[PDB]
Amino acid sequence: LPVEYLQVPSASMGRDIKVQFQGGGPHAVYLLDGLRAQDDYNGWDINTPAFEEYYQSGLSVIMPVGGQSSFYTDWYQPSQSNGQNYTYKWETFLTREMPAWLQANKGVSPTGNAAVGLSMSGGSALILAAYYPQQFPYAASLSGFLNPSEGWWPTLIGLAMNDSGGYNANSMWGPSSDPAWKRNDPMVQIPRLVANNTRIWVYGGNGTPNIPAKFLEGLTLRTNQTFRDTYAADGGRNGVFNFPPNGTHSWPYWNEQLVAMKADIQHVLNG
Repeated sequence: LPVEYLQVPSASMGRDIKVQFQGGGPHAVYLLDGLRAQDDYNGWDINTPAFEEYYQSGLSVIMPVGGQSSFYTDWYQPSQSNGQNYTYKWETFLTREMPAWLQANKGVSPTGNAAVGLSMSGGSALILAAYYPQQFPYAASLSGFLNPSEGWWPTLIGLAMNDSGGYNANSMWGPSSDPAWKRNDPMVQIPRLVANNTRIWVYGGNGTPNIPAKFLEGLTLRTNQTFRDTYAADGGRNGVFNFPPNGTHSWPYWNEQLVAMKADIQHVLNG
């Protein structure tokens, strides 16, 4: 398999970002990582056969490497405690710096692509489509945080980020009253997704991959149901909602969904 590892300079983050890449078409699937993203390889390549599954699909595959607990967003400041000596600017990287580099050097189109995320980056994918519809007419969220600004979620996200590399949610989007929380909330941005006619693919699993597991499961179930209902209520007509009883929040089932959506992405992006 013709998989490459690239070093893509980020002016905004003052460092080179590693990117795993497989070509095969002008349009690409951006495969975003989970909460515990490592600096050597993207979680999709560590845990799944994603590259082989999309080989000769007519689509390129882009796996950015790094950004533990980053939510693939532009942060207010360096994270307080874990000694981060720069500010995460991953929205700037994914929407400006990386597509410019791939276009200039490889001919990958900056427009007409898919953003696919899981866990932490499920919401990221929807937000990227909400604000950059020309770049991402297609977005998939697999076990994402669909309402991060509401209820228990700012606290739970803060706890998760701290457990994953000691990152500080306050440095990212401020206190939960800060406008950045609603700005980056897929539920709140459903009207953008509808206006843009974004093709969205939303998966939620069940079960358990402190606070009792059943309580957390109840929160996840309710928020997922609210997102689906609100999308329909707001005029949404271009979504796929997959909530199978036996689905889990795990790489094997996230891969099952990535395979299931391949025909969907091919038809939407390549006709």
